[PDB]
Amino acid sequence: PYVPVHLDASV
Amino acid sequence: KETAAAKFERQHMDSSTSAASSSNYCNQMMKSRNLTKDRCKPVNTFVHESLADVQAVCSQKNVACKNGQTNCYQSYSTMSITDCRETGSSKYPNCAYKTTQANKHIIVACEGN
Repeated sequence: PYVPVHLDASV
Repeated sequence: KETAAAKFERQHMDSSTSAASSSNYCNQMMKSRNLTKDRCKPVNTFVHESLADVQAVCSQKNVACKNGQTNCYQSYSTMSITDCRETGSSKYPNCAYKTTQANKHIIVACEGN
């Protein structure tokens, strides 16, 4: 349904 | 064309290892996932967790995305990740990367599936 499409950032 | 969901997996998922093995991890993985083809992709992050744990983050803490959109989610827990960054000498097609292993919270933008 809802899936990751972008890695905006880490910590 | 690959969908945004598939490109997300290609560029960032590495469930095969628990953490970066050696300082040669970025060099190998950037080439392997085809990120050094036309150009040297400057920065990239690999997440060492199951795909299921990464997809679950879309139902975790809602936060603003850096672009101001509101479909970003922050993982509740820290995750094993490896940061790959292009060194200053590195030149296409000789792509050189620094590898940094760390345990951090990831923030992902989520979309329909």
